Amino acid sequence: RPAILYALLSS
Amino acid sequence: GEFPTLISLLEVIEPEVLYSGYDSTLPDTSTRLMSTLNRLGGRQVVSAVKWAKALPGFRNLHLDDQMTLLQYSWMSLMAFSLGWRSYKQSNGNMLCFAPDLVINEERMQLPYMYDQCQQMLKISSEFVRLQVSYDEYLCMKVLLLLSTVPKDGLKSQAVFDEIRMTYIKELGKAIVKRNWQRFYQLTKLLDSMHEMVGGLLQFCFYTFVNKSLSVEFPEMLAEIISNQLPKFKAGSVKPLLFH
Ligand SMILES: C[C@@H]1C[C@H]2[C@@H]3CCC4=CC(=O)C=C[C@]4(C)[C@@]3(F)[C@@H](O)C[C@]2(C)[C@@]1(O)C(=O)CO
Repeated sequence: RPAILYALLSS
Repeated sequence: GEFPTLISLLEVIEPEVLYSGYDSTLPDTSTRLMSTLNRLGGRQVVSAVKWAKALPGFRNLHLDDQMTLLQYSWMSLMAFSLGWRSYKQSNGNMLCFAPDLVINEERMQLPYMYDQCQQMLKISSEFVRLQVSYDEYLCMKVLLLLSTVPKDGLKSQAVFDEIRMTYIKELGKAIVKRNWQRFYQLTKLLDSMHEMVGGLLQFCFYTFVNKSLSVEFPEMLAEIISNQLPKFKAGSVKPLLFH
């Protein structure tokens, strides 16, 4: 799973 | 009271144009030019995650779905905006990637550049041919984000279907603000985006795997491209077409 993208979505 | 229009909201959440910081003082190579574009692209995509988030309705999707849509449509979102900026800033004559980074005739002539730049100018000249309005563009841009889904379909397909309902309505309102015939043309442009971008994705995957070319990607894009690459090999990716 694209970690940075996921991250940006979860913040 | 009177809720502000959905168009007016789209207008205010439209990201501001990023800056490349490209140093035209050093000499122009084609590895250098492409690595810049990717770095800029990385930033535009972060900017586009912010936009999707402020997007009425988008948040009601399962997180898997938000991922899927952003992964499957980033290249279309970016090329669409690029086409817009080129339309405004140069009337479709030159790629206006940023204000400090335009593509001219030297640098279309550089190795690898001409083909890929031709395709992105195609998108541009559609806006020209149809004299697309800013509001038309904004609604079309949202519909682009919602235009590619897995062949499996999404998790919360429920919410998905209603979101598309809304922005299709919105697109119609926008057509009005500027006449049955117009909505046909535009949904045909949305349809034709899948083909126009397929070539760009192909070249992207090439420059991503070709070690000899030393085209650098920001870790943002690399992570997305790496995830997308097996999914395109499997061909498990469904375009929503209007026709
Ligand atoms: C032809 C392809 C398609 C290109 C992309 C087209 C859409 C786009 C618009 C921008 O305003 C900024 C960057 C991007 C997002 C892009 F311009 C760069 O990333 C470079 C890119 C992938 C490409 O040039 C390469 O794969 C070069 O390696």
